[PDB]
Amino acid sequence: KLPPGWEKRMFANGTVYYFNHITNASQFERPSG
Ligand SMILES: *[C@H]1O[C@@H](CO)[C@@H](O)[C@H](O)[C@H]1O
Repeated sequence: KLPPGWEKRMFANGTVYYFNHITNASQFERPSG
């Protein structure tokens, strides 16, 4: 689904984002869109 090292995440308010476990980077929008 996601590009290398990326996975789906979510804030405690119910808002969804993307996070990279290899580099600790994050985006609100889909990585390599
Ligand atoms: C959840 O709410 C968002 C919109 O206010 C943003 O502030 C953040 O992703 C979280 O705090």
